[PDB]
Order: sequence, then structure tokens, then C-alpha cells
Amino acid sequence: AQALNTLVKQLSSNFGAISSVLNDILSRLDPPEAEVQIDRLITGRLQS
Amino acid sequence: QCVNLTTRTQLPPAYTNSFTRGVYYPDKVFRSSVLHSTQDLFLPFFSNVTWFHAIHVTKRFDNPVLPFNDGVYFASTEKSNIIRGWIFGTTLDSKTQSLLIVNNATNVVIKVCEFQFCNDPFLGVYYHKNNKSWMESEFRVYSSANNCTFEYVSQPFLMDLEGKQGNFKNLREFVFKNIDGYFKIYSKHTPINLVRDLPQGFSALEPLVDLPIGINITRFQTLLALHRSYLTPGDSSSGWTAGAAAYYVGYLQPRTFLLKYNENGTITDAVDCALDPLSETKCTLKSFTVEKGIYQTSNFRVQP
Amino acid sequence: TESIVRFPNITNLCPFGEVFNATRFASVYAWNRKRISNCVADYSVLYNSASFSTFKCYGVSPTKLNDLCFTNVYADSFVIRGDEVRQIAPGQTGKIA
Amino acid sequence: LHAPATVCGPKKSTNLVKNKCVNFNFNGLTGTGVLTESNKKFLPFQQFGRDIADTTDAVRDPQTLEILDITPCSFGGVSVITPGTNTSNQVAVLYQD
Ligand SMILES: *[C@@H]1O[C@H](CO)[C@@H](O)[C@H](O)[C@H]1NC(C)=O
Ligand SMILES: *[C@@H]1O[C@H](CO)[C@@H](O)[C@H](O)[C@H]1NC(C)=O
Repeated sequence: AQALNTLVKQLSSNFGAISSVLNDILSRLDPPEAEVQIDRLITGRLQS
Repeated sequence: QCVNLTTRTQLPPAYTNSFTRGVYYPDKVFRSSVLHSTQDLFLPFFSNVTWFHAIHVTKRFDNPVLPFNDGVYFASTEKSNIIRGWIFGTTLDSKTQSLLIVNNATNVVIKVCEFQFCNDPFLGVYYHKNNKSWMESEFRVYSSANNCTFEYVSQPFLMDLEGKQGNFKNLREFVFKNIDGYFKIYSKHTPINLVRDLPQGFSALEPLVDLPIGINITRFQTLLALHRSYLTPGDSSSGWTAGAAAYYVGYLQPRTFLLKYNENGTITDAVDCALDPLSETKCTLKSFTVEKGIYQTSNFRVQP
Repeated sequence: TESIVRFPNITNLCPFGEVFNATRFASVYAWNRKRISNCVADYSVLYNSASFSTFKCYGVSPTKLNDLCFTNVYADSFVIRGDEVRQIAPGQTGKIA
Repeated sequence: LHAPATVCGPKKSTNLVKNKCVNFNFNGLTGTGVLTESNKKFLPFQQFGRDIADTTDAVRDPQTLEILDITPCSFGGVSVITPGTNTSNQVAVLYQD
């Protein structure tokens, strides 16, 4: 249970991006710029 | 317009301990049946607040200009309901803008202007005999007003003048906060009776209003209602005309609180992280029923 | 199967023109600020007209801004020499900033 | 800062539908899922909730001020039962949950 919790809770973190939700990223920023923020989110989520 | 009243003798200060009292919902987001830990401005869980016996009755009055620092918790309880508003500001004069909130039996008004507030402000009412009814025309709170940039009106949210006496003490609680150009006010209202005039029970403050007003505030003072009486020349008396009143004031601090949102989406239990080592355990474990054992709550280093 | 959109039915327009062509502009040391809220803004008009030399958006893309909602908008106004325009940007060091 | 929105864009609010996976956009917050009537109320002017994560569990309709709950729509892994290509070619699919 602990592991699962701490996995799902890691979705709340943004790992240095401007937001923790991909929907906010893709609604606020254009693809060429949102690419780097999504890169940060991808790296953080993959590591977790 | 201007009116002044002073007392040579000054009522002494008084400190009183404060229990769980003073917990408010930290965010506008909703939650339910979950334990959530968040850092925000709360008054320490067991905190020595300043209790003011503002009006006593052979009678004396208190008009203090209390300090303000990153939020304030206010509490009161009385049948007369003398308290009828607040004033906030860096200087409380025309030199800079200042905030005023006033309440009546039918509406609540809020304004931001360079008010020239008096040193002993109050709102006066008297029983007009011609109209055979109470009248309110003595706004002795301020001397002048200018540059009325921001104004707002709302309902009499908690001006309920219940006609009950005895074991029906009514408690009104408020929290004022200033964050990034927002003056945000939470409040709660509940009848409870205890030996002391502030119960140890646990309840949460709901968000009352939010004003998007940018201002620097470090001072504030209460507003009290004075019921004038027809003092004829034979009496040859004049001065304060109001019943006894008192309240409690406390200063918020940046703390981490763990709150227990119930099934109905209500918080009825919370713990302060820094209050006690046991509360540190409860916070780090994100629970209230800590099992027997030894826990690495946190870490400490001798500071330089 | 379907996509829905829900916004409050605020049938009012509050363009920023009253601030943009304000005849008098405050000094930089006394930069003017205006708060706008509770209204619908058509941001397209802002960037659809060839009337602005620099239009730089930080943390949000101008194209998508017509499909976003916000709590409040603070419009700041001042005047500076063109060479120092770049100083108005986060993370910039200079006397003006 | 996840607060009620007062500034919006020029987008007409479409009709609200329930019981089917839809791509929703409520006063700025965008997502997708099935929408239903929530089983409990918020504070008098508390307008959405959350689950253990930042994913939204409930939302208040900005048009009708009605409470609603959101659930991710039917999803899951898919596997297939195959007795071996070198013995047959039919296969039976299995949707996990
Ligand atoms: C929560 O809601 C249920 C169902 O309406 C009710 O029975 C219960 O009393 C509520 N909780 C409290 C603390 O009143
Ligand atoms: C706007 O929405 C409110 C809330 O339902 C409704 O009462 C009102 O009639 C609506 N006005 C228009 C013009 O649609």
C-alpha cells in the first residue's frame, strides 16, 4: 500500500515544471515551448 | 462630526490560553474522508492570546490599536453585541489608504479610503422619540474620507441578535489574512456555554469573503456601538453609554497543520506539527493513531 | 463521444483599451496598475492588429490565451526608452528592473 | 491558484451532458471522463474537490452552480488467450477490468 500511495502521490509533484498537470501545460503553453516542461514531467514520472 | 472620549485610568492587560480554537479551511479546494497536511498561516495550537475586557461596569472603556503581523484571529461572545466592525491600516490616517468594515442589522459595508480615523472611534445610536424607534447617525469613527478607490457591500452574515439570555452564550470567530493583494476573511458562529467564555471544543472556520485589495496593514482596532440616552441637564452627566464587552486576539504564525476532512467534507480534528513531539509523530506518519514504537520524526542540527 | 465547455454566462465585454490608449501615462518610478476582473476579454484583438512592436508572453502562449480563464488580471503601465524594453522580463538585471 | 475564475474568453458555454465519457472544460480546467451528479455538497461557494492526487474528483458547474462528480471512463489493459500459433490461429480476447 505504501509504495502504491507514494507512486500516485508523485503525480502531484511537478519536478521543476510550471505545473504538475499535463493538461495545464498543454492548455497554457504552445507545443514548441511546452515540450521542455513536458520533458521535465516525463523525466520525473519515469524516475518515480 | 468629530467626537472624543478618554479615561484617565487604563484597564490592565490580560493573557489567556487558547485551545484548538482557530482552525480554518486552508484552501478553496474540497476534500473529504482524508488526512491532509499543509503549510499555511495558523495560530499555534495552544497559544497565549490577549483577552481584552474592553467595556466594564464605575465604568471604563478600552480602545486599543493592536498590532498586526501576517494575519490575526479574533473571537468574542456577548449578548449585547457591542462589536460592530473593524478598522485596519498602516497609519489609520489620511496619509495612506486604510480598510474599514462596518456592520448593521440589515447590511455590511467594506471600504478602502484614506480615512482620518479618530483615536476613540465608535458608532452611536439613540432611541429617536419623534420616530419612536432606534436611529443611527453618529458615525464618530472617522473625521474625513477621500479617494474611495474600493467599496463592497454584503449581507449581515452573523449579525443575528438572538433574544436569549443565560446558558446561550454565542461565540463569533474571525480570521483576517493579507496575502498577495488579497484581504481574506474567514468566520464561524456557534452557541456554546462553559465556565470560561471560550470553549475548548474543536470546530472549523469557513471562508467568509475575499477582497482583491492591495494594501500594507500593520495596525487595527475594534469598532464598538454606543447607545446614547437622553441625559437631561439635571443629570449633568455625559460619556460612555454601552454595556460590558470583551474579546480575544491572537497572532497567526506559519505552521504546518494536519487536518482530518470527514466523510461529509468537514474537518473536525487537526494537529499542529511543531506543538509536541507526539504531534510531530502524527504528522510524519500522516495519522492520529500512532502505534507503539520509535519513529524518526525529523532531524536537528546545532545552528551556527 | 462529445466535448463540453462551461463558462459563467457573463455577457459583458471590458476591453483593455481604456488603459492602453490612456492619454496620460504614469512614470516608471510610479508605474500605474489597474485590476480587471468579472468580464470576458477577447485577447485576439490585442495581437491581431499590427500596432505593437514587442509582444512577449512568459509562462503562457498568446495563441491559446483566448481559451483560458483567470482569477484576476493586473495591467501595469509605464513608459521607457526602447533600448531598455528588454529589461521588462523575469530574471533580468538592470537599473530599471 | 486554483480559485474561482472571474476573467474568461469568448467561448460559448455548450450544453451539459452526463453519463458518457466527454472532454470537459470547466472555467479553464480541462480534462476527460464521465460526469454524474455528486452525492454530497461542498461549502456554500466551494466549487470543486480532489482525490488523493491532483486529479479532480468533483466540480461545481459555473453555469447552474450544480455539484457534479467526475470519474475516468471505461479503460483497462487487454490480453489475449492463444493456444499457440503452431497449433491453431483463433484467439480469445480478455479485457482486464
Ligand atoms: C453526513 O451525512 C449523512 C447523510 O446525510 C448524515 O447522516 C450525517 O449526520 C452527516 N454527518 C454529520 C457529522 O452530520
Ligand atoms: C445565466 O445563468 C444564470 C444561472 O443559471 C441564469 O439564472 C440566467 O438566466 C442566465 N442568463 C442568461 C442570459 O443566459
